[PDB]
Amino acid sequence: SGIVPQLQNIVSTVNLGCKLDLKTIALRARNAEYNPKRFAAVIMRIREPRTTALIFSSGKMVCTGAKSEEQSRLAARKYARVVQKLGFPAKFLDFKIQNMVGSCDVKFPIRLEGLVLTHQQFSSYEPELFPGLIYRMIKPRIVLLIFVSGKVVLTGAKVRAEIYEAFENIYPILKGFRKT
Amino acid sequence: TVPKLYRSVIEDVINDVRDIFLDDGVDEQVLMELKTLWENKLM
Amino acid sequence: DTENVVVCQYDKIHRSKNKWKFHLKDGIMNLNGRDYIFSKAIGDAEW
Amino acid sequence: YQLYRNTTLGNSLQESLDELIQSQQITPQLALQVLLQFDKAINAALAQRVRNRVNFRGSLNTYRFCDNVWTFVLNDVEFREVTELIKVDKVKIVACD
Repeated sequence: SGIVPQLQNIVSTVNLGCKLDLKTIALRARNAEYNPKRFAAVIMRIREPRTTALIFSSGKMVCTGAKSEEQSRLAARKYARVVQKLGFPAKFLDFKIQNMVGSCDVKFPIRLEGLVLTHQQFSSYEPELFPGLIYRMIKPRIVLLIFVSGKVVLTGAKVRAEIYEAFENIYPILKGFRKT
Repeated sequence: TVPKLYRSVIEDVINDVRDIFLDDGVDEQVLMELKTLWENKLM
Repeated sequence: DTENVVVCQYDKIHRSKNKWKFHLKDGIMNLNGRDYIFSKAIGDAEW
Repeated sequence: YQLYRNTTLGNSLQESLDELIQSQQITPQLALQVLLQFDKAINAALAQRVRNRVNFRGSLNTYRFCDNVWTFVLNDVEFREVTELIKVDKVKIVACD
């Protein structure tokens, strides 16, 4: 296909390497939310790259929302710099992308009920519950959400190649169920 | 409808602290000075 | 002259992406130097 | 909620009290007692007395939430009350639950 999955979301983690006083951070940093009674971590956002971080008192952090590996690492570097400037000796240890989400359009309708009937060992489809068919690919280990509209979502990737590979795998299968 | 609320609140507060001032042995004149200081600061 | 400030209580604060909606009540505002009051205030802002 | 103390109404009161404290006309304790009376009075008057609606739009510059208290800062805001416009370059909003 001249069809290329576009990355939509990446979740990464990194270890700042030092215990953090979350109350201090929530009171002094901008665009921060801290409600320990409901969630043990501070939720902070920045505009560039536009992302949301989850910062734990352990010093570990989760970065979400970026659309490229480089944006994910940059964003996390900024969060770490904010924490750094508030007075904590933050480091930047073991940065790692944990999940990547892609999406695309095959440009044609799909016979979902047909696909699930013939691919019972990889998918499940309950229209009343969720309008999308869930396909658990084994290689690569990626989960796809397939809609009758032809729109496709791919998630669970650790690297960009798995996203592209999973879509190349599913495309011919999907053509086999086009709607005519 | 705002100056009204303020008058309303100032009146209520002044009336409601009179006894406290009295129980403390503070001359009622001081209470009136409070109201005056307060109302004028609004202006 | 004035520090524009609003002191109130919130009913519901909502956000979708970078779209925030505020549902406020019992507020005293000082805008441009003047004083205002509201039983309810509804606002919209992009972050 | 000692929420409404840093308002025109509340601050003019505190300033007036500090003077009286300064000139030793009243004790700090008495001043505190007056502020306490003010809290009950302003809260009560707002809920039962005022009853109008306002609307505002602008760009959110910052937000913070800690101790169940929201603190925002909007830029280029437009406060709308039936009888029209109130424009401000910047406004800080503190809100208790």
